[PDB]
Amino acid sequence: MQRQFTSMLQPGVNKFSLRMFGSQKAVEKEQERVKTAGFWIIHPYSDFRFYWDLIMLIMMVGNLVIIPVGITFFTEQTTTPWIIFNVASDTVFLLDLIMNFRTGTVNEDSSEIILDPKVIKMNYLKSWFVVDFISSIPVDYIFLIVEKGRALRIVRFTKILSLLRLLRLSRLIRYIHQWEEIFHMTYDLASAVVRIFNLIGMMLLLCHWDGCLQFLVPLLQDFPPDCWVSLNEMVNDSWGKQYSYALFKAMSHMLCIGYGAQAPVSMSDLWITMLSMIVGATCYAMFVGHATALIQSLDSSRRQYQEKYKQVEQYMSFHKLPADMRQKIHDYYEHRYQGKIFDEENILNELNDPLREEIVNFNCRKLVATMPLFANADPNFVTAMLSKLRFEVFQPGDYIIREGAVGKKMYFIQHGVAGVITKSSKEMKLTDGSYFGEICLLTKGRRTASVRADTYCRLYSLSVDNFNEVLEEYPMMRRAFETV
Amino acid sequence: MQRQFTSMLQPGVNKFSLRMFGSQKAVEKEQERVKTAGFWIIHPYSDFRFYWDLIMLIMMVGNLVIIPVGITFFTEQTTTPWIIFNVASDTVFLLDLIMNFRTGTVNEDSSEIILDPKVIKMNYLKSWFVVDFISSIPVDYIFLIVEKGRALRIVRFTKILSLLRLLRLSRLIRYIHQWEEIFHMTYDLASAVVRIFNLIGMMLLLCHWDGCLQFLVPLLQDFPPDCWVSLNEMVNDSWGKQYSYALFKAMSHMLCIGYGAQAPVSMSDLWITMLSMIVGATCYAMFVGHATALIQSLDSSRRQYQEKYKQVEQYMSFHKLPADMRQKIHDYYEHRYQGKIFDEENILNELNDPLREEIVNFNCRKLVATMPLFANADPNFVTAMLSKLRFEVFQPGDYIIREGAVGKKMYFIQHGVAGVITKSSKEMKLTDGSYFGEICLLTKGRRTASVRADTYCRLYSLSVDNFNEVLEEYPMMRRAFETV
Amino acid sequence: MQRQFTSMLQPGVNKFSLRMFGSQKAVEKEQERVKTAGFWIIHPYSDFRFYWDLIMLIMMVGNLVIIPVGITFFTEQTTTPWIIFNVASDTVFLLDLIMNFRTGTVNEDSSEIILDPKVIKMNYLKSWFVVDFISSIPVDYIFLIVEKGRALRIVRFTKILSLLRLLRLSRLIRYIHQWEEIFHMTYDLASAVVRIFNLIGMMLLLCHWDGCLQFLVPLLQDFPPDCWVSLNEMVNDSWGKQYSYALFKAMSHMLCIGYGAQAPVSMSDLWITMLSMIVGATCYAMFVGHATALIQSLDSSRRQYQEKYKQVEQYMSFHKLPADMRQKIHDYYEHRYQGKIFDEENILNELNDPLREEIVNFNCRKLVATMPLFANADPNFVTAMLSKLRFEVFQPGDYIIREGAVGKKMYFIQHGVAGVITKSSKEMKLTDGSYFGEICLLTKGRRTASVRADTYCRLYSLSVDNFNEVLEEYPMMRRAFETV
Amino acid sequence: MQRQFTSMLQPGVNKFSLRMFGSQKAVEKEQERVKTAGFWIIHPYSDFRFYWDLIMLIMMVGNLVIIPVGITFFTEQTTTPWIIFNVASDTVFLLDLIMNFRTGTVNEDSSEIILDPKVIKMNYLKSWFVVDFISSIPVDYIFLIVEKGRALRIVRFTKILSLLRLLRLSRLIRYIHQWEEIFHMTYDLASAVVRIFNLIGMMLLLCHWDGCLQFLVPLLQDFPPDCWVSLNEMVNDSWGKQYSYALFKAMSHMLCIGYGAQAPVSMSDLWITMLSMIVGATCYAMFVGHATALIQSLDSSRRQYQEKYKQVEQYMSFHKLPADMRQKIHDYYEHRYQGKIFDEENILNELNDPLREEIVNFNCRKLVATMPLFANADPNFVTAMLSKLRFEVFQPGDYIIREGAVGKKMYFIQHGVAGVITKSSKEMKLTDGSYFGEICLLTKGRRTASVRADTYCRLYSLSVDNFNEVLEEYPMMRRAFETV
Repeated sequence: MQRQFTSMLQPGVNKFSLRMFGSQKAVEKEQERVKTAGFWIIHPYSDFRFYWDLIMLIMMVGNLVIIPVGITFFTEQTTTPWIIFNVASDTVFLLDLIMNFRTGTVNEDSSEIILDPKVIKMNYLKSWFVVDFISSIPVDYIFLIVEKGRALRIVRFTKILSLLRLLRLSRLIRYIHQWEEIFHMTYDLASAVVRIFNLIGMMLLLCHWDGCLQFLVPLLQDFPPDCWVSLNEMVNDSWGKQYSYALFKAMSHMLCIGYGAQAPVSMSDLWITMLSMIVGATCYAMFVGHATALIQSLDSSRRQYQEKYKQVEQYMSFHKLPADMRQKIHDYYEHRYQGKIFDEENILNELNDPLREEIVNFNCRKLVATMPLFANADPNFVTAMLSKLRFEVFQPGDYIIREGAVGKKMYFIQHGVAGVITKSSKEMKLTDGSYFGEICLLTKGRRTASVRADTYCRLYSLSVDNFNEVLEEYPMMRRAFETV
Repeated sequence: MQRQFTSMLQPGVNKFSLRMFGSQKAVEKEQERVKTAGFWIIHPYSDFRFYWDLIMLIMMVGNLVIIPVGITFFTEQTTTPWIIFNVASDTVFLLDLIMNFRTGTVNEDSSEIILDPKVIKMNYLKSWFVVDFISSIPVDYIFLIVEKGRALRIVRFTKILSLLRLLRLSRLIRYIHQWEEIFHMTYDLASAVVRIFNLIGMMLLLCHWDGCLQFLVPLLQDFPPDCWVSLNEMVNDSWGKQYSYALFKAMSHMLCIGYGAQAPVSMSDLWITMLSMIVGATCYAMFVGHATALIQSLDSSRRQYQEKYKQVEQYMSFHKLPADMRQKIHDYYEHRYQGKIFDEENILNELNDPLREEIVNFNCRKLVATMPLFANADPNFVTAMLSKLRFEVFQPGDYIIREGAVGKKMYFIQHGVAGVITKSSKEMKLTDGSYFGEICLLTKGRRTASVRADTYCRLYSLSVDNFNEVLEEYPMMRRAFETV
Repeated sequence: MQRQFTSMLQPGVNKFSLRMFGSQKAVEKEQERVKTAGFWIIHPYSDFRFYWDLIMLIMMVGNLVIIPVGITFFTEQTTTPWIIFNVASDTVFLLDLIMNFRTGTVNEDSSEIILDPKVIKMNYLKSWFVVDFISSIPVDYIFLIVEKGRALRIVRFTKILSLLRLLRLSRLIRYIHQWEEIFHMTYDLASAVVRIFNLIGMMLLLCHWDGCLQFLVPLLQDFPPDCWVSLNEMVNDSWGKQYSYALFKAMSHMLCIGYGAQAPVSMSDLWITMLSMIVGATCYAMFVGHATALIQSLDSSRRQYQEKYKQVEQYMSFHKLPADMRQKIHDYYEHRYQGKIFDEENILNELNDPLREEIVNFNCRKLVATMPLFANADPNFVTAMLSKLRFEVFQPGDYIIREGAVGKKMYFIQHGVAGVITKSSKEMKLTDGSYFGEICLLTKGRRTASVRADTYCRLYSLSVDNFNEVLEEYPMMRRAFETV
Repeated sequence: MQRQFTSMLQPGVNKFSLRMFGSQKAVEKEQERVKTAGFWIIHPYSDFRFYWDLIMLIMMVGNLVIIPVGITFFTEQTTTPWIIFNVASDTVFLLDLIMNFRTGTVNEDSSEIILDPKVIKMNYLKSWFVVDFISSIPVDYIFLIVEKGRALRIVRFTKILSLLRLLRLSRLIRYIHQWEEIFHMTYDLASAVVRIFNLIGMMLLLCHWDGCLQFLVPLLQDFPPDCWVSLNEMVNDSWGKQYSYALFKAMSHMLCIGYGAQAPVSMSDLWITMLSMIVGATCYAMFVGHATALIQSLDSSRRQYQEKYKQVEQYMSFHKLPADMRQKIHDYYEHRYQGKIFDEENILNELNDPLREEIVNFNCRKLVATMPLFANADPNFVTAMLSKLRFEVFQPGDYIIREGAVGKKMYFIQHGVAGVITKSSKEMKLTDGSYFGEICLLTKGRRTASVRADTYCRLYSLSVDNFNEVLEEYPMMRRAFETV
């Protein structure tokens, strides 16, 4: 039906498109744009473009594996079950050429799909059409039709012409990069994990193509007595035995290992070996690079924590701090950050208000709801108050509050025991969920009892500067607390 | 005794657990949670889980080394001293299967142990039970009992079935990663040093397994005349000579070196060689990646210092500063930072108050205690004052204070000689521990003598803005200094 | 003509020079400086220096490829068509020696061209003249003229003397680094892409030189029976067959692959092999390093985004946030940043005012021009206002404004639907380009209706603190809005 | 003389020591500390310790190269010219053992030299004395004296005992790391360049030791017919031919290349080959890691600039900015930063006042000295003023000032032409060194003429907020400018 047929060629309302265009109305604006052409635009983000590129990737990985092998290890590439594969697949890759004249293009420099037919055709014919046409049209069977209008020379030249189909790797690279830019925008794949699998796919393909080339150059020379295929006496081995050996040569030049049974004798086998070493050791260097980037991404937060701590050790050693105090600072960072690197002030500034308020109310509303100041207060005021709490960790023996010091802030216990070392009583061990220093906010005096950490206290603290900064926003609660 | 027996299965009060749950009361809350099941939960952080996984790791590293070798290089894996090892160890790995149906699970996405028996069993049977059961139960001896209900075919198939025990590597990977996540939370091991030793352990194991596989595939084919074992004439060498050669092949494919005495002749030896090259050169790329991450972590602070300084050189060169002044800025950074990278303002903001106050009193109380302003003052006031000191380094010939300039700050000497170049006297060389500019805080006038660095002075400075900011916090001392 | 001839030797008015000196008048000041010498200065940035170094690079890459080969694989380097190349090229490299005595020098430590003839000559004769003179003057043909004033010993020693021409690689390294420092300042090439192509060029050259050396040391020994050239029976193969094999040896020692057909027999072939392995595996390690740096530069922004997000996951897990809220924070970062890392506050502070104002007016003037407050206002006021807008993203179900809350800021919709959930009406779905909370700026009251995100809203927000901060700058508009 | 003899053992007054202790008085305090012991302390930073470790490093690199070779490739290590080297060198390494009982120790955890004799002896005997004593005392000649109190077994065992001298590598590692920690604190060597040369030195040594070991294990077995030395028929080749081959084996296992002429036949040669591959490929992985760290340090500032710019491209693409404006922002960053990364605000905050003032007066005093406001003002006031200048770059066509806009800041031209596009006159092209907007500071009105960039202006700007902030510091100049 024509409505569903047109619907496939437009950018759909889906998790990607509503994130790329930012609203379902901006998606509809782009659909209403695509409706300008006489079906002569399919959008780069359309379901048609997706499923077409998906069947093109499985078509093209299959074809870029099968074509090197059928051109290299098989006689009679003019046979019915082989020309049926090549005419069918070159039809699919010619439909794909026609589709790219009507396919838009994602202009990264303007963040817009070009999406107009004369602009798409003129940019495409200037960008990639020559490699796409050469790799699309059956130039090998065209040359057989011209030559039928010498047999060993025709079978030589048609094998080189048939490897112009390998320029489908330009489309494989392109359609993979387009669909991976789209899939990062859909699934947040780790960059180095996408990149290592691009390169593992490229290594396997270039290793496979070198594996074919290592036999093809012997074959195009009619297996001279000084090439490895003749020296290994395997010019008449099965296509699979030959391919396995030829691949093993290429793979040994790739993965940095060796040769076949001998160093190359003939100058063409020697130069194809050097090319395959250059391509191979380039791939393996590129793969050690991607493996390194993968590894450095996978522990990146732990690596950044230990880099940050090493700057604490550099601070400690610059100031020549005693080993007893350096151990105290180490044990502080171990309890304050738990080996995790973040900036709370940075991250909370990157969030919206509702999401700060949800994070803050999950962390701190359980601590504050026990306090008689806040158990009876308005939910909007308490939500504004909890955002002013500063998290503090006190190691055992640290005085959180000292008797006779000015009451600049008051505290709440998330975890640990804090002993109220009062001037005329036994030490009341305030356990997790307790609160203290509360007379600082109401009375503006010096503290009436010291409070010291009896374990590694994890505290939330409320400065009287920040308390008053929030009470200026809620004068109804200010007049209420002023009653007591 | 039942109390001690139950006590092992709960999360203990230890350096890890009191840091993971954050308080001894939150540990007790988790112990009181674990008491819900009828012994049918042991906690993922329990001493039982630890010592069970510890004896499982030494059991499993031993077993994953011994099983490949006994299946590959030995005849008669049905013999008494071999079935005793396999029935005993498969009992231990079946107790371990049963233990995982009652073992909780650390849910990283919620930072909670799942710790309920129907939730643990349903998540486990959906996650890992198939690989754990196949690797637990003696499928090789089960197949011998079924087959006893052809001998060369049975001895072929039972060796492949017996390598289903190698799926204990899933448990080895898991129990190592669990105990290393726990040990980072206990000992702060360097991330890349833990990771390099995971991979060195994995390389040795995969090299050992490839070493076995390289002989096993020849053996399962009954040593055909075109495999390396037959070509090396070593089908009847000792198990140790065979293992050493087979390992050397695998290790040469791993560490990027070569083959045995020849490139592979038979297609199965050729493909097991290609598999071992792919696995091997993958491992070595992963190991160059981890070696690089280890190296970049080990000098990370020096690397970050020289990156920061290179931005000072980029600033100097952007501004086209004279080489004489660039050398002056270099010698300044050399004395100001001593090649150490830190941010004092960032690090002091990450600490608690008691730990800032201890660091500050260690650095600066020796400098300030000589001053007549502070030798007679209250310890709380001086501790508040010392935090306002800013560290400054003056190179020789730098005027710290100029005669007739406004007295915006006053100084204390940590190190170096600063000459008071007075307008009517000889230059009094103020040595380390001296102080100057002190009339700025009391008198609010322009300076009565210039002071210039005669060496690389390291100074602490007290702005009169920050002095007054601290005196507003201690009006009793403000009225006292106002007396003189 | 003398004016055009002098004009080539001065720093031109071009995209590089007007950026290096910063103005066409500072370029003219440097041209007027260069006019001090009697043509005895050509400037390091001059068109003469450029085109001279350009023809010197193509001369020198050609010569450093051709000289090793003609000295190694050819007899009779005293022949007419070979001495014509060497006398012509050594003339060009002697003109280049003379040009460097009159060429200035870019002093990186002062960001100034030294550009005075006695200072240039005295610095050059102290820096590089010995390597440049030895590589310039035909020391090989000088020695033949002295020796004509024994033939196998003369043909030995003249080949070693002729490889003193390979010290032109010092000039190749220098002129490449000078022109790449200039080209970074002209085209912003990716650092690692310039560096990888330096090293690929250096690898190809050192592989080529090792390839020559591997044959040259056999040749200088008159091909002893224990060197690879004699063992391969190829002392009489064509120069191209020999070069291809000798290169293949060197390339296999470089790219970590193997040897020739045998491990080296004679001690000189063995030590040249060890030298070529040390040089080769040094190059390949340097190339894996540059490949890694290239890869880590190419995905650097995605890598930095996933590092930043992993710190959000570390924050979430430190605070033990529920998996439901962690997913909410993930979906927030996905819509707030779209996988892109930047700091808007940092980047806008790095720009000038006109460029902030152009970026801000492109982003926000389409959103504000619908509002009745701003459709009728002055372009300078609106441009000042739009800079105070803060971008906020609200996930579906997030209340942007709550009824009865204080109106601290008002909003504009870039994208998404926000429902006005009014206390006495149906939910008016405000679509993209709408605005709400507008009574907050005029009336200073609590909000009269709640507004909640019905999709992922992308909003611009205007705090009443920042609105009043901008209206203090435009009192004419302040008195106008005070009318309504 | 006893004063000079004692003087060598104390920490001298030198560029390192005056930077490590921070003052010549703190150096004297450490010298006065060292005077506590009865010559039984030499300080870890002393000239004696330096020159002793310097002659120990050249002694020890020589010895750790010569001992493997003399034990491996030479008969009769009991001969006069060999026992003279070993008794002399083992005397030097026994004096060094005695020196370490009186040598202090740099405690990195407290940044103090331990420098007391019972504390030094007790820490040393617990830390390194066992490896130092075993490697110091002639255990090989002790065993010959005991055995003289069987000849092939004695010559076997004495070679293994003599390689206990190779535990001098513990001292080589230690004394290199101590002197490189001291030399970073003296010369600011690039971290990765020091580290790559540690590892190149370690690779050469381990390659040399493997090269010896590869022959030594054959020799200790009396050259069995299945080891490479016997298969290569070279048990009677010269020591140099054997060493060159044995080294080549080890070096090929190190640099990832191959074997000797064959894969190993005997199980001991096979296992020494596997050990040498494990050690070798570990070294090469460690060396690719250090090469990568060296490369990533060498372009680190350019890499950081292109990372920062890529965040500007991520900002531009997140905001979907037009390609015309993205090019404008690119050309802005190219002129604003010139491809150089720094933070001016960060770097100027890290400096002292005199060095900020020197940098600022070099940059800006030439620009301000033309202005009639500042040509007649006091040097202290102008130096305070120039620090308030903010550098701004305006691209051509950018309006710096607009007619009728409020005069919030005034400008000075460092470079470029800015046209005063006056409302009633021809465009006065203000060239480099001019100033404009000057009526903003005196008159507080809207601008009387627009000023637009006619080239890429580089400007210094003075906000009237910052002008008034500086004039509050100099009321004498405030009352003077108030006269006009």
